[PDB]
Amino acid sequence: EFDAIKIALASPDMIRSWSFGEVKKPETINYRTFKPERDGLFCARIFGPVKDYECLCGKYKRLKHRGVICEKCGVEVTQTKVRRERMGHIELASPTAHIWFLKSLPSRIGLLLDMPLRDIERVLYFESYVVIEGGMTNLERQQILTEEQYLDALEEFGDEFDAKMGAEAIQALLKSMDLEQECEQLREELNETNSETKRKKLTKRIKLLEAFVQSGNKPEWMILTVLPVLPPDLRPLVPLDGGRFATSDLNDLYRRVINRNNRLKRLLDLAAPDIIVRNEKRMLQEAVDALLDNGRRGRAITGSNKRPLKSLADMIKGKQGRFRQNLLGKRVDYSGRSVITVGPYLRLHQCGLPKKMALELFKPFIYGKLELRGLATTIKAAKKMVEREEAVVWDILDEVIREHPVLLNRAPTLHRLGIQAFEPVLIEGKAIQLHPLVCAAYNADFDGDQMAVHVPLTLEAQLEARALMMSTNNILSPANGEPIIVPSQDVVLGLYYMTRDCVNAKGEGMVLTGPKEAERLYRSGLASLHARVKVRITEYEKDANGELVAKTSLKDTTVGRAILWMIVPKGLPYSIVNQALGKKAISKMLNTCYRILGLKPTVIFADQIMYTGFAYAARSGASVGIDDMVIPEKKHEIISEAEAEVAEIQEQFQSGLVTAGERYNKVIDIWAAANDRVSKAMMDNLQTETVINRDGQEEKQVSFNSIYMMADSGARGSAAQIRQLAGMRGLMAKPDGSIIETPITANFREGLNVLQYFISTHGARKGLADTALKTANSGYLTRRLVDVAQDLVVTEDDCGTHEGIMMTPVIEGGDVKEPLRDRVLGRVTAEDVLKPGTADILVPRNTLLHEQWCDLLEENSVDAVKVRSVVSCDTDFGVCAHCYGRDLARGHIINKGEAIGVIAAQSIGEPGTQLTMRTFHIGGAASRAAAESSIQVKNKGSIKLSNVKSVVNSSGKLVITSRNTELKLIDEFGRTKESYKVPYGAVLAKGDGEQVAGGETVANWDPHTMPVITEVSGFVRFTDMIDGQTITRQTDELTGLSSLVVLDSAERTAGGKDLRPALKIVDAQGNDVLIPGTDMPAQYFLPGKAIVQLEDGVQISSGDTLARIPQESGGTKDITGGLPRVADLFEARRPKEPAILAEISGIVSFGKETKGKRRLVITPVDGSDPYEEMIPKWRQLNVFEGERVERGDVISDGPEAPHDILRLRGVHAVTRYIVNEVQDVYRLQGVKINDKHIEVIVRQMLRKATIVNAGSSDFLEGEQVEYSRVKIANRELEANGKVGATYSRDLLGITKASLATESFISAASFQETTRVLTEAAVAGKRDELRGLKENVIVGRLIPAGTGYAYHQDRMRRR
Amino acid sequence: RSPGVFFDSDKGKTHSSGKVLYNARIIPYRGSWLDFEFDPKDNLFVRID
Amino acid sequence: HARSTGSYSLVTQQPLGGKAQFGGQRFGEMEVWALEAYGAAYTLQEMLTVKSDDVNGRTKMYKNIVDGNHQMEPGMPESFNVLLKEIRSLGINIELED
Amino acid sequence: DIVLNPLGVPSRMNIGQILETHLGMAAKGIGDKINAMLKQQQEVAKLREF
Amino acid sequence: ARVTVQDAVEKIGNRFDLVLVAARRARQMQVGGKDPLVPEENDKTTVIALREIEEGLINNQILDVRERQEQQEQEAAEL
DNA sequence: GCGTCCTTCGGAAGAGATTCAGA
DNA sequence: TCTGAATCTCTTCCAGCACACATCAGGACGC
RNA sequence: GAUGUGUGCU
Ligand SMILES: [Mg+2]
Ligand SMILES: [Zn+2]
Ligand SMILES: [Zn+2]
Repeated sequence: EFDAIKIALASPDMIRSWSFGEVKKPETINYRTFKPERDGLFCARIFGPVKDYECLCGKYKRLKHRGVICEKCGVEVTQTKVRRERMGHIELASPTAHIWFLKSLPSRIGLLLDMPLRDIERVLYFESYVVIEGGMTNLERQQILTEEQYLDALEEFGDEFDAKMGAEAIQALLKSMDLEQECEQLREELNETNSETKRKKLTKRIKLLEAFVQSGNKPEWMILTVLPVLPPDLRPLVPLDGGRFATSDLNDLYRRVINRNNRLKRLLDLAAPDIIVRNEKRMLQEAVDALLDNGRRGRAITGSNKRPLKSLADMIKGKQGRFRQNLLGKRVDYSGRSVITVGPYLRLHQCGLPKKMALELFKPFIYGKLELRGLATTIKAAKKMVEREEAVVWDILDEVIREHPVLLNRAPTLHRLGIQAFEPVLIEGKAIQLHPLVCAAYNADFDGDQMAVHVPLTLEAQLEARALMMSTNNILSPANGEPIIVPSQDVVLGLYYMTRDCVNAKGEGMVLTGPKEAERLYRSGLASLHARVKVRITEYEKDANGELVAKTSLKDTTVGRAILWMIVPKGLPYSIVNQALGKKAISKMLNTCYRILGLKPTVIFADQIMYTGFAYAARSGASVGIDDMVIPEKKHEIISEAEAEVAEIQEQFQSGLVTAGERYNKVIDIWAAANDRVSKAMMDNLQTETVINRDGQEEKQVSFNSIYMMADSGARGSAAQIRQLAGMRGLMAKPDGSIIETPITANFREGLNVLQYFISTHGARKGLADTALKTANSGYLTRRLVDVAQDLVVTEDDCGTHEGIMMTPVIEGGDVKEPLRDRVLGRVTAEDVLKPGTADILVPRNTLLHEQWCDLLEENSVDAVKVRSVVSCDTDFGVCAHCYGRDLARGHIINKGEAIGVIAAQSIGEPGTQLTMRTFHIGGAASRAAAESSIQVKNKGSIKLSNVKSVVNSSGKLVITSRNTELKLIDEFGRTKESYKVPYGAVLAKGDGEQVAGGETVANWDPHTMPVITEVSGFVRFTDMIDGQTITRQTDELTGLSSLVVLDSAERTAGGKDLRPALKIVDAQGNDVLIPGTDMPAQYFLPGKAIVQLEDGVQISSGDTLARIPQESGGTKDITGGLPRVADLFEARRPKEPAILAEISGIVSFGKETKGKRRLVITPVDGSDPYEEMIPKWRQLNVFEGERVERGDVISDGPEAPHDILRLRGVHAVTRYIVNEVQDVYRLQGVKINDKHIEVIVRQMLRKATIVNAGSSDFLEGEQVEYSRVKIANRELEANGKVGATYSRDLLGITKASLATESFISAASFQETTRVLTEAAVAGKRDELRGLKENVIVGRLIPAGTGYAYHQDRMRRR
Repeated sequence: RSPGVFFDSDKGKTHSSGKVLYNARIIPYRGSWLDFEFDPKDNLFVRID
Repeated sequence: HARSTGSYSLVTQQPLGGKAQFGGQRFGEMEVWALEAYGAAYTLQEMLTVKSDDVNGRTKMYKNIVDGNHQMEPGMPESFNVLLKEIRSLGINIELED
Repeated sequence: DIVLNPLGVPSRMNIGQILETHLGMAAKGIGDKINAMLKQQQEVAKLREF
Repeated sequence: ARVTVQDAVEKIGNRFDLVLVAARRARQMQVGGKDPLVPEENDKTTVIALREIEEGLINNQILDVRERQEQQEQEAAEL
């Protein structure tokens, strides 16, 4: 049919061509016999017949007169549905400016006539004049005249020269302007000029001029001459109860516009006075502006009771417009809605449809079979038969519902597992029974939530539901390869009570002949389920090429584990049930079952596990009483110790040892330590408190306490929630994020005070407000992640590249958070990895390394595998299958034609939403750390210190004066096993390269109060710090000691803003000491809020604290406070104090001094040396006058902006930085996301590439054009002898990278619809319908999955 | 809010320099507001409605 | 609640919303990404055309379903024509090329 | 009459339902003792004493 | 008589061309008069198409060549 | 009953207009 | 005293589905 | 059809 959607400006001739008439009366239906007026907003003559195939007057009434035009009233008889396809127009008496091209920034009229917006805005609204055709006087072609200046120019220059006001003058300016001459003059001026602001303005105007001249648009088309009207059926008037009519907004705006236009037309014929007609023209302009985009001007007009009526733009933009409400998501037929119940008798591919709901959903399907079987002859007889619900209708429903899967969707469809297909099982009731395994995927409990049923109609839809959306084919999460149909909170309790042992039984010493004997003994009551017997079990193994070889042995097991072994499919080792199964254990069991056996045994195993978990949880009576929450007998002693410590802290604070920002931190730390000690005490009193005889004397065992059972099994609970029941509740967190100063010292087994409950209510209301008020800014994150990566699909199989990112285990402060296996599993490597039998290859180059290859790599203990990444792929408009990796939902390579950019966006975007809607499950607990102060190396090995600038201590030890140092522990072999980030000013008890015993301290420091320790010795002079101006000082006259706190930029005076307080270290003779190895004096700056306990002119040593800086780092550290960071990383926001990197490598030296800010010159050894950098006086420089630097090295210190990294250290460095930062943020909350998704989002952030030089190509000098087009053009030119065009990659945030795409439809439907459509209309863009949102809006198959083959056929067809 | 004069803070995020401004709002039960406020250069600007 | 082919809206020929009115459940914007992630392109296409805004294909599909034939002949959603007309009501000219 | 789920109690700390269950058990035990003393017609003295 | 289609996906290793092939076969079995190649067990046309896919005796190549053969037979029957 | 008509008040971020200062 | 840097000002965004209730739709003045 | 209020599950 069509293949493109073109948007451009509408000429008045084209507007008249659209129109089938001219509306010229402000009269709707006459509030009478419901007929349209003569030439009003509704008209049979203009738009179309009101009734189908009936003339308005009453002369033609049937299809036998089709196509003719009446004579009594002149309305052609046709289908009545042409009232929504035939537009009209309004002939404006005076020209009117389009508000979209005036008040959308930047104003097209503003930078087309080179005038400021204020001047043209005063001209349009008849408040000043503009000089068109100045002539032979002192008036330019764009000068602004007021009324007095206009009168002066009239009295003393009353020649043929004219100066008009209003939209007519602006239209004359636009029509009288030549575009090519102006463009070449601007090119001349741009080539002449040198200032960057003037260059940018001139090239922006040049771009606007080129867009105007290339397209068919004209400048004078932005001033409206004829105003088209919407067809009446798109602005209907629905009659209510009575003689009144509905309150339509578009009709009201049209009536206002028509009233103003008719009044102006009448005044233009009677020769009204000038002021009256000008005021009427201004009113017409305001009415048209209110019709086009209401509210963009000063005051939005309101219809009734002070609410602004929606214009033609308010119903196309926003969340409630034709883009996000009726095109990207619609209401559908064959759909239903009801609450859900469990029905645990089901299977993984089944659900329960109510018997009275499936009859109404599958109603046309019942009609078809009733007509086929002959029980009815027409459709009305079958309709009445179904309405009556006869005995034969239910058999027809059973026949038509047999293998017709339906889609069950829960209301927040966060990830793709929120929609799944089940084969219906008809039930009597009104609730949709849902299988208990998919409740984790749906995140659906059964406390009053409803799910929607959808009926796939076509054969293709049914097969997509059966082969793709089926709940059987959805056993792995698409975010990470972990299974998603995991038994939860009752099956795990059953399998934990079953597979467990106590040291006694009804029969314990007996030895059994198999699992059937164990089940028979348990059922007959001759043996407890927790015996310790010896069963003879025949386990199979497929260690050969798929052959199950039996190996019968006699293992020391329990009765429960032997009974459970009857459901484990053949092929799995027995050492997966011979233990106390929790939730992680059986999740691992299902995962290994899928990875070894396949999909069908895994599904059958999941069903059998659910059945035998429910059965043996019912058979146990695992209740919960009030005596199960055993209070420890030593909690109040820990309370007393902590309250004594807090009293000492208060006495230290009031004396003046610490300020009020450090008392907070230390009291939080001491109470959090006391809370953890109480939790440990109660956990030790709970887990092991089972003294039971071994049939002889007393023995110890893991407890059978119900609270501890369902806490240790992972059923429902944790250390926090269980701790709050029998330990102490702890301390709460406010909605702002601040932690409560005072803790609660009671649990939910004793009471709570009338005041402790009030304190707890702060955290409780924080938890409930956080969800409902801050899941909005996490649903926004996933929406603008989807809209930036929607058009990314797998389009190839292998691009053939040797590039790729480097993967290493992430050890950044503790043990191995993620080993190499978790980071490299299921991703195609990029080069033959070399084992430490070097010069021999371990794996080939293009092998998708699965679990066997991961085991092989871990056997040889590899530490770095260069793996292929999405961001480094060489495909155009998509990715290849090898550069992505594994599907992560199935155990194979990703299929060609799969929408991976939407799976990536959902996977990144809904741990945040889900965990910010679940912040109240811990109540309002602080959940903060204990602010660890020292480094205790647990393992054995040597130490390697990275990027350290340390000096000596007064005791001889080492003190760290570097910001980004890392204490990493290397074992005797040579591999890194432990790593720690040591902070500035931290003392070292040991050094580098020396073997440390396992379990002793190495680095000690204060968690708060970071110091400013020096490196040299001498006297210190209080330079540039005077009382009152830059420091707040208070003196104890008794001691004679001063303690001054330097103010921040807030309370510091404006005059003293250029004063920089600092401490110059000086020797005895007034000479400036030197930093060793350099010639720069030891000048050390002091930032704000810093306290100094030293006096002016006191001898010091090397490496001692001169001043202290409080940290005030207080937060609850949930996923709510902690996910503006992901938004900042994905939007690529520059931090406050960027770390200064080296733009070009070479020798570093300084030139001129104090250009307001310091000057640094980098000179290479061979090439050109034109680079100078303006370094502000704020931060010191880590490089000196005689060092060697490379590009990407840090001249200064601070947070790295993810643009310098891109432009200096390359694409791999910036993508690794973003991946690591987002992964750290998510892993802090326990979230597990594979890095393919973050790499995909980074790749979608990397699509623009600014040209450096045009070369032999057709690109411009500094144009920002898509990187794929640049690569295609350069690869095409390099095929011949021509030279390509050099470029530079750009990093745009997820908002800008989605708003600056080549398709204006996606950008318009995402955000800023007015601003996107204005630019598209001016530039005359032509959409190609290439993405997924575009085809969803249009109404086609997405080029993503099963429609990918069809789209390839269609593309290669033409 | 009860009618009267309330001295708010507008602390922090204004002017992006950390300087805390100060404003006084005179809210009547019926009438117009009489907002006074400070400038980052320490000026006193009244603001009606 | 359940709803087969019933009553549709006025300006955009979509099924109504609600339980008091005989209305169909909204397959919203977030539910479309879930079908795009699976790769279900025919299911999504019938979700937004055949039992939705599209008018002629909507009745052709109903006749096919009560004809023994589960096949769709989709056209264009009516709400997209509404969008085109609403853009053309401004000074903007939007059209589909050949 | 009703069988609830134990695991709902630890995760969301509504321990008050277990105490309400125990106190209602005590209340119905007192009511059961009164009903047993009243079903076979005993003198007012024993009812008053209990 | 169908729960999971993993074996059929093994037969046609795309899981996206399988949907199109099964849809074509079910359309041939529902609108057209072509009887199933495997004994139907009261299953619907989609399930029988998937069973024919996973039994081995059908794919895109087989469907295309059989369609061409029957079209050429109809052409020869034109006389 | 018919009937024609003409308040103020969040909040983070980004872009584009002024406006400063500084060489 | 021209041109980057800073500041001022205007703009656009702020999750999803669903259910129930009421009220509006010109209301003033001429007739 | 839009507003206003209340509510349910996330
Ligand atoms: Mg719920
Ligand atoms: Zn007529
Ligand atoms: Zn690739």
